[PDB]
Amino acid sequence: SSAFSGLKIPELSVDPAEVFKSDNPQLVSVLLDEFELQEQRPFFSGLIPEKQINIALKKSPQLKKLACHLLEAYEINGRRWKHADRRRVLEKAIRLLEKVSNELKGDIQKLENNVKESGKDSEELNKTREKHGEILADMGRAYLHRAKII
Amino acid sequence: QHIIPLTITFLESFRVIEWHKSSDRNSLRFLRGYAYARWHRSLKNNKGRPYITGTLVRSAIIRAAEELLWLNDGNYKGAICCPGEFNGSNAKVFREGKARRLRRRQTLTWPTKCACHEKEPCPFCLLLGRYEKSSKTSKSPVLNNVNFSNFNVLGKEKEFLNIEDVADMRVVNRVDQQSGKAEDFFNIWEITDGAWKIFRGEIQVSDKGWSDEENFSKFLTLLKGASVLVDKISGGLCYLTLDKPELALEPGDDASVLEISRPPYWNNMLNLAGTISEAFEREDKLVHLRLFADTVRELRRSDIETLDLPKGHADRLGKPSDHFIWDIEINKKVKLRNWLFWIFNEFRDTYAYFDWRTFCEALGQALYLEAKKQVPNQFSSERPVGATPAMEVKTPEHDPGRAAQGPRYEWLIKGELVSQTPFFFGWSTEATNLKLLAARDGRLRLPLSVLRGILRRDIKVVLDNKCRAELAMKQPCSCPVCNLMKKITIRDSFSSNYAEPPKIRHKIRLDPKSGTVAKGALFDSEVGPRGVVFPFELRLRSADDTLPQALKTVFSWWQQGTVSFSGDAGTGKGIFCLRNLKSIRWDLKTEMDKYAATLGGRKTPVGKWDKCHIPDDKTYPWVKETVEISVCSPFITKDPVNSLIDSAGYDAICYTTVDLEKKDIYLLKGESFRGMLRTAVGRGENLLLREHEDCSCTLCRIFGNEHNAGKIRVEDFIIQGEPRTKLVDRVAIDRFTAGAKDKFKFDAAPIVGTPTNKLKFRGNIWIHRDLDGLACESLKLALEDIENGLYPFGGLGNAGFGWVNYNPLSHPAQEENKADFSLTKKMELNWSMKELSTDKIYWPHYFLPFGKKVLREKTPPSHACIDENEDSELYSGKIVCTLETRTPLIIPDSEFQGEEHKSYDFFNLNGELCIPGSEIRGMISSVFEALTNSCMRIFDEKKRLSWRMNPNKNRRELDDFIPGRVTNDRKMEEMKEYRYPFYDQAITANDKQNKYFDQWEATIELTDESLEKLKAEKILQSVLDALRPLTKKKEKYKNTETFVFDLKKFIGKIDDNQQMISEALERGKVRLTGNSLKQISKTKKIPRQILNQLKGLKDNTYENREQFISVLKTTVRGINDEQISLILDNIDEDVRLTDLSLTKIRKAKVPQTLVDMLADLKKDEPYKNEKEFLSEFKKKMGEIIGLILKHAAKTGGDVPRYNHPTPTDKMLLSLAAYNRNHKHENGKAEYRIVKPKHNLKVDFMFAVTYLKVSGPNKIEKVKKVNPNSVSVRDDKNQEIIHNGVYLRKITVANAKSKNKLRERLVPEFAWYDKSEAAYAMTKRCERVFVEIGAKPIPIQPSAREKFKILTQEYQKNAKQQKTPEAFQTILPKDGELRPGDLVYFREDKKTNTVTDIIPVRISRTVDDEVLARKIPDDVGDVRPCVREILDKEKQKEIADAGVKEVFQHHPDGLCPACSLFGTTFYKGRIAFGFAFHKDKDPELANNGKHITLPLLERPRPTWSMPKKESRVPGRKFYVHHQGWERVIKHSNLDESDPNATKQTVNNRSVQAIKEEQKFQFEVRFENLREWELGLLVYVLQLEPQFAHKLGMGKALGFGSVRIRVGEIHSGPKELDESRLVSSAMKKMEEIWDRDKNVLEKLFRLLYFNESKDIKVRYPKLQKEKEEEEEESGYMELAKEEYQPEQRRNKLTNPWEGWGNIL
RNA sequence: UAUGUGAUGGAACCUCUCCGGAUAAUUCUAUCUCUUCUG
Ligand SMILES: [Zn+2]
Ligand SMILES: [Zn+2]
Ligand SMILES: [Zn+2]
Ligand SMILES: [Zn+2]
Repeated sequence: SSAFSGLKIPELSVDPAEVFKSDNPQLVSVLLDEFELQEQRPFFSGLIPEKQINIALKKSPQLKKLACHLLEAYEINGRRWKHADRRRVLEKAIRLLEKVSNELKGDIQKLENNVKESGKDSEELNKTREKHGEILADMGRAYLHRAKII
Repeated sequence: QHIIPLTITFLESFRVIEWHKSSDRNSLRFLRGYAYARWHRSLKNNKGRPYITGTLVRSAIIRAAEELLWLNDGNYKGAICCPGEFNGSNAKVFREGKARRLRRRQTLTWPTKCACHEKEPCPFCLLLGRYEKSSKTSKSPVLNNVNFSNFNVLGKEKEFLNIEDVADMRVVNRVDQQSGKAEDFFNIWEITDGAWKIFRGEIQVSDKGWSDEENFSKFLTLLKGASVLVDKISGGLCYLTLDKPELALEPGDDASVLEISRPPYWNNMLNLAGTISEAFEREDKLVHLRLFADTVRELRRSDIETLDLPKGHADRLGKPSDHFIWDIEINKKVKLRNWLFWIFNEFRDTYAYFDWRTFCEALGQALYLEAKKQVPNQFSSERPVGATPAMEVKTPEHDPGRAAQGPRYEWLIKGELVSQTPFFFGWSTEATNLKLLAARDGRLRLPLSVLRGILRRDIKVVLDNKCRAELAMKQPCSCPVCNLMKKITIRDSFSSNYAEPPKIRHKIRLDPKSGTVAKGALFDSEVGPRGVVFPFELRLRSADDTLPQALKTVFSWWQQGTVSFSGDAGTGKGIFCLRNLKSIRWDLKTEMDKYAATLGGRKTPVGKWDKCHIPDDKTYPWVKETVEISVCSPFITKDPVNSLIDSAGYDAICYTTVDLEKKDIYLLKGESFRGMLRTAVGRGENLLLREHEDCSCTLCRIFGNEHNAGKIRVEDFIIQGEPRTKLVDRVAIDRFTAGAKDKFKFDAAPIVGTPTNKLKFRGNIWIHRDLDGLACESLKLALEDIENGLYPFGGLGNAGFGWVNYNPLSHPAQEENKADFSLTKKMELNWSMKELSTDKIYWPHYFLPFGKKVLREKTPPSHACIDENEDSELYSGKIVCTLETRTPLIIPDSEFQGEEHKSYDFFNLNGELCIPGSEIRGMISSVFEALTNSCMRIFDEKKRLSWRMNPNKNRRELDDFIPGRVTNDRKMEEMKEYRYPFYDQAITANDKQNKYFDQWEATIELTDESLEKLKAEKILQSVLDALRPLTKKKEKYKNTETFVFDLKKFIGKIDDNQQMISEALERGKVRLTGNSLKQISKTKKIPRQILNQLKGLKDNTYENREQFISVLKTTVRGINDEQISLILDNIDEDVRLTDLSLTKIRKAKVPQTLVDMLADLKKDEPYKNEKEFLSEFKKKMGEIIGLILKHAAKTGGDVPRYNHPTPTDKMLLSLAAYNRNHKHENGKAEYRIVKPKHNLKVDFMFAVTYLKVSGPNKIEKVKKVNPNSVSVRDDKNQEIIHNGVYLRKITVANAKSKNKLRERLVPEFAWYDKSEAAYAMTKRCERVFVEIGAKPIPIQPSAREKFKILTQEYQKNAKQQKTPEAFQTILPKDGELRPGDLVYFREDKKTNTVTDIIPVRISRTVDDEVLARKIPDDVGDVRPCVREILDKEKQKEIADAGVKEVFQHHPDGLCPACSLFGTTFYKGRIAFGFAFHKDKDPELANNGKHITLPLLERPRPTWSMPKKESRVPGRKFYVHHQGWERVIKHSNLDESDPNATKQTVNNRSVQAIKEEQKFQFEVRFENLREWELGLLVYVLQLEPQFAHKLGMGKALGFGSVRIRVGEIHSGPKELDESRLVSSAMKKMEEIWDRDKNVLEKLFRLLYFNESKDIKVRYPKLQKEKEEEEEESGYMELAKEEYQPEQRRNKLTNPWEGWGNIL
């Protein structure tokens, strides 16, 4: 549904392989290391190391799409799921949200020292800080959502 | 007033609360810990010292006085007292607050005696001061009868320091006691320094208090008694001493926050960590950063005084190499070993109180932070539970009341707690994740909180209570547990016999589906040793004459050591024992003086003690059972961090612990046994993959889950006896070129274990008494499975290490064969049975071509399930095998006896010969990909070939001479032009020496019998007549040219008389020729229109010259006639010989011999042109001259041709110019021509001393020839002058007339011998490049990489060929390219760039593509399943992006060989064991004597790959023969015989086993499909016709063995051979698809040859001596039979010889 | 650096869950080396 199309359902955060059909290594790289891979046998596969256009060298723009996709699932289809399912969706979203913020905040200090000799140009800072503030908006929503359940 | 000083002396430690602002003095953090010491903070510097307020001391004195007066019925030596009030009041915690201080305990009562009122207060009321009525009064200026001042540190009244410099912060928790998990925690501060212990204050009494002498005496007596009974203040154990009663700033309450003082030199450590990380990423070894971050702490433990870090593995014979980590270059410092020492020395010099331990700790923390910042995915990280600190306090709402029960007896108990098992007390600070807590001076610490918690847990178990203490409730909790812990005092303890740093333990989490670790599963912790002594002190003050029964029961349990004290009790830690128990009882009602003498033993040690019984008790809730397991194979368990510091240099070393009561102890950690038990239970019950959140299954009950605890404790398993280690070597063998890929020698030190001499393991397992039946049955089943031998101990289990219940010699051998079937017959393989011929010599090895189809699978069978028939049936069992040798076998050991010639013994395990399983595994696997057409499991896909440029070959060479530019961008490069140079000559002197250099020997002469010999050749009589002057000349010649010239002049030169010969020759017809206009169009005189007009009458044959002249004069008109005459120069005119022409020639007074040759050259046919006739005459003259010279003098010296007196030689030899040479800037030289100016390439550089144009300069040596002769003896020297003449024939470059090899005189240098048998050198002239105006050209990046590989190739080849270092040709470079290096550049059109860089004109080509993509395109992908991206230069992009686990692996899955045997990520499903012998010492070949093997050399890849377009031939295989007898006979021979083998350093001496010697071994497998089992059985047991090949010296015929399969133990499951055979046939038909060529070739390579008449050898490069001596020689074979183009054949065809027997 | 008719903080185990695993035959023959002068 105009998404990664690898997760079986937001109710059970699983992906039954078949993610290598996508072309972007970023999509494949992330889907293998925070979701259980289903099946009862090990899965071995890969891509052809000839993919052009590079890999964009960043993770944050990718798993940020997980945050919006997971949060909207609760706000649309979260009432039918059980208590264990409700906690799993929110807890997973918080874990991925803070990782991006940690990377962005660490970039902020190392750049705030650099911007002093760059003619106080905050154009790059504004784009990054807005995303950091946008994550903090999701940070408040996630914790508040779980506090209502408990 | 009167002052009575007080003294508070702490014994071990106390607690402190930090500083708070005045507005924040009523918060939760302050009300909690209100009874602790406070911290000061001044305005000037924000620093202060702790102090004790007087209110705590007043409260303690009041409590002690209350107890004393209750115990004595209100009469303490005449001090009659009344109870008081203890109610009302307006006490406040702080003046600027409303917290209110109120009681919570019950006050004691006594009967009232005497009269007490306001006028005459009683001593108790005088101390209390209840009649002052402080209500509604501030009392700031109001006096006080009794006042308590503050208490400060004695001797440190004015000393500031800081909070972090005096105290340390610990986090302490609370345990649920139902599930052993934390619920609440908070923070504390503690002071353990010995200086900050004594506190001194004073009590001030006003004049009103001192009413008279008796009142003051009573007050002093009561105060003294109360001070005696005071026990604890501010959370510590103390005693109070009362002195004699005789005598006469701001806190900065504004807004300010400051914390996180960090530590000194933290920035320096961070910079060091950054530098180390930068170096590691520079050398791309970031996968060892965590290993280094733990190795630094290992160095912390390992001391600096005797430190010796390891080195390389000593490659070649005796030269150590560089360690992969310890020899990392860092900022032009090659040795990290020296860099670390220098950094530590600098740090020690710069800072004070700095030692090795602190530096290592800080560096380890810095590197850990750097690794976590840069190298992510190196560790696991969700921690939801274990948070929410809780502190609660509640002021009472009612009056607590009063009681009437108080203490009457006091007990003191001493003892010792000794750790019989490693312990762990976690230390965690809110602001190296876990570390063992210890004092600041290094002493290990056992806190009192842990002891009290353990005691209350045990007493609650005894009493069967369910108390949780509910933090702060409205009323005291009561109940016996708290009622007894309200009266127990426990002292803080420290280790007495240990102060060294603790060890480090590691744990991992496996992945059940793959059998390997997870992505980031790696944990570490600090662990204390075993044998540490801790003092024990207990104090019980209660109104009973005997100890409570619960305490006696707990002490009985502790005396047996049946409970755990430390944290990690799951893996059997923290077991302590109580010994030397003593006690004493005091009666405070009648023996007050005896008690007060020693203050309960906390001031003076107690004199007399009484022994306590503590009989026994068996009520404890744990059950102990012993476990014994015998291991029947060498045992290895890796300790990667320890192996990086041991000076032995071993790659893998075992784990060891320490014991304080006694040396290294070898063991298997209890964590490993717990993991094995859990895995066995999960596999048996299929619970290894179920989600374990609120599960309550068997696995979640025996071992617990995240939210619960475990019911089992596993202790360590200690080896009993005196174990010994051994060195075991390993290597990886390439499948294309059989032989080690590179220096992959792998070392290990396993404990030697044999079925006859087993290793015994002893350990304990503790299980709770509340475990249900099913869990116990599962545990028993798992223990039985482990004891049966289903799980090996430690690593390397697939190679036969650590096998349980392995006795292969119990079976009565494997006679014949069972379950035998023929794969060749059922698959209709022709096999080409053929017949062999004795008269040919065959190759020792061939190549097997690759297949077409590789069958891969995405999902192999998993490991987490014992049996799941999802797609097919899975079996598991063992196979019995037997091995015997058809030819002698060589398995060298790791120990040798010698220094120059190393002799070797057979492999053995402490005097018992055996065969390792690695060899069998390797050979079986190789045969497996041979059959199933799998991938190449070991393959050097990362390697580029070089080859060598041929001197001549459509252009042979098109390289230009160029020089590097200045210090600009390295891309630019400028062309140049080359000329001759000096600095390489022989001698410089006058012409006399040059003319005397000749005349060594070989002077040509003329003798009379030459004429007689010529007369037999039917030579012309005129030739003899003309040679008679030559006969009588009596002249000796030395050059061929002068002799030929003299012969021509004396006999007669046709060229001298050419004009009249041409004039007298008959002139005939004239015809047009296209070649005339083709080679006459150079001149512009003739127009193209004239050419077209002449071509119009094409192919016009005229009668004679007259007709052609007339046609030329008539057809061509109206133009100048000079071009008409010039056209006649190249016309084709016929030549005819007539008698009249000969007569006219004779009349011209020409020599008669010319006419004689003319007559002998009579030809009826007319010549095409005069030039043809002249060429024929020249050819005849040359033939006659050669025939004459063939009968020259017989000096036998091959008279040299005229070379030496040439002007070129004179100008080259005269100009030495050894000195006056400069290697910088433009040169100053001139072109000194030898009085002849013809063209370029003929000049020299005179170096000053035309236009005088010069630039640059070069300096290098040249090639060294190989020829055996004695010219001038001499020896090597730095003079580099030539001393020699003659030797060998120089091949001519191009030709003036004819191109042919010809002998010439050449200078040479003396042989280096002063095999040191044929050495020479030819260099005569050197090169220099002059500057030219050429635009710089960018250089491709790959050129420098090619140059580095080329330079490494020269260094390796020079080291291999043993050439002298002084005269190494070509001076290269240390690294990169410098702005000014002079190298030859090669340019093509391309994109106006340079692609390749070479140092001289003739060098190694170096390829452009890697070996990984040289497999033929008509063959399926045979690259390894686990791929490497580095085939291109894009691995850096992937590393930066981090997407490395996705681009790996073939996109289709795993090949059958990698599935069955395992890959790096998967685990193998077949295990090969050790092969033993029935007798300890089997018979040895050669009567037990050592065999001197010949020299063995490395395989050369550039023999099946001659050209750049060559493809990989295939796998390499060895044939069977009987060449070992020749090797044995050549050894054991007398030295005088030249056919013997010498004992050089490159040779080796080994021992071999005779034939028909039997060995037995077993193969264990699990989760195998039936087709895999059938194929494995067939591979192990081939047809009786064939045999295997094992061991060393395969090319010499050593190591033919045969394996017989005896039985298959598939377990309870039923198995039949028909199904196995059918499945194997189906799989083979699916794979090969009715293809037999490769199969027939493979079965031809495996045929066994027993005939003694078949000889296989090597071509033995080059052939010497006369006669034939075989066609031996790699060059001569390449010339005629094999050839480079066809060499991709006759090598893939098995059993093909190269030459016949002479 | 404390306020006097009222201090169970000795009123609280940094605890709990995790096989330092997994891959690899101690082996093995064909060249090495660049400037020669018109032959
Ligand atoms: Zn009184
Ligand atoms: Zn209680
Ligand atoms: Zn479970
Ligand atoms: Zn494979």
